[PDB]
Amino acid sequence: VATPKGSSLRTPVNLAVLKLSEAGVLDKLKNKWWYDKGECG
Amino acid sequence: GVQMLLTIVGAFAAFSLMTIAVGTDYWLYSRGVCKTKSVKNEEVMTHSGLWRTCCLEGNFKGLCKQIDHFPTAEYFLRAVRASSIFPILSVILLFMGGLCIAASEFYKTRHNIILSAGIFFVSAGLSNIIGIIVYISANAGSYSYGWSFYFGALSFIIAEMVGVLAVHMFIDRHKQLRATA
Repeated sequence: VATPKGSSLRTPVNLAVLKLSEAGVLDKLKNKWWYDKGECG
Repeated sequence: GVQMLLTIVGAFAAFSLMTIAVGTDYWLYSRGVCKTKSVKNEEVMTHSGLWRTCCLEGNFKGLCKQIDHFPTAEYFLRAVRASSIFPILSVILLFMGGLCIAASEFYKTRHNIILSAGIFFVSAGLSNIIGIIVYISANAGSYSYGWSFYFGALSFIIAEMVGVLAVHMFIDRHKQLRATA
């Protein structure tokens, strides 16, 4: 994720992404769209 | 006397066994699905026969579908495999063998009605081998065959045994005629 330089959202966004990796919310969405909503099986 | 009794019992057994195989669905314990499209799938164990396929386990336990056999030399195989002509022609030939055996119990003079029974049974067994091969061959292009497939295989053996027995009876009749003349 990208932000304009000097923004106040750089750190809250950066921590949010990490908080969503330990919780497995970034892999659940990847499975949701690449495999769960897939067609080849 | 006793030889004809064995033949009668064996004839019915093979006919019964073969009719129960072509009619049941426990031919191949495969791993597929049972349903179709809807507004993901459920790959669960599915005992699949010749015409239908019910899911042994899974949320749709007992839902049988219609096997889609048509998903140069490959079209012909599918057509034969799809119409199960060979597994169905063995049942037609075994039934005609019983009629011939029964006919030979009311018309003893005609010795050629017993040879016909033997040929029918023997030819029925040969038609059940092409069915087995066609089935397996077409089914190819983890699994575990079930009791329905083994009845078809077992029918052959019973039929072949009745086939030899009927030939023996035919020869025995003609041997009696060659000793009293």
